[PDB]
Amino acid sequence: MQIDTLINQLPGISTAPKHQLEKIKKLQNSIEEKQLERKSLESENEDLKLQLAKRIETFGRLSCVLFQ
Amino acid sequence: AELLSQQDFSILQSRLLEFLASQTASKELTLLRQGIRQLKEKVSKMEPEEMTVKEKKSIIEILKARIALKKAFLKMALS
Repeated sequence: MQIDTLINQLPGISTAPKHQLEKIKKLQNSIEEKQLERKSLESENEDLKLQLAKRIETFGRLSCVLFQ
Repeated sequence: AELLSQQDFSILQSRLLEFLASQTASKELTLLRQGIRQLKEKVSKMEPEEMTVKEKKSIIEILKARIALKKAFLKMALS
């Protein structure tokens, strides 16, 4: 009985992989372009981070010296 | 009724005067003796609690220099 009910649980699927394969290709292209966007915005990010880091460093040494 | 302020000093001196003017036994003197008793117990409860009053002034001033520099630097970054 368990095997029977599991056979009913079984959803019918096309043995042909064309639909799946096409889905696959869409996802790969999609993650590719999203990865490019991430890369551009990530280089700009790290540049920004360097800038703010310099301003930080000025602050820290200046503050320490002046108050102490 | 305990605090070691100037006012209770002036209380003492007024008690002394009133005794002098009152002058075998004395009801004004016994009031005076209660008063000096109170001040004695107030000084016995007293604790030395001493750091230099001159140093106290100096640290008030250099601390105030600290604070002024703090606000200067803070308002400097906010600008």
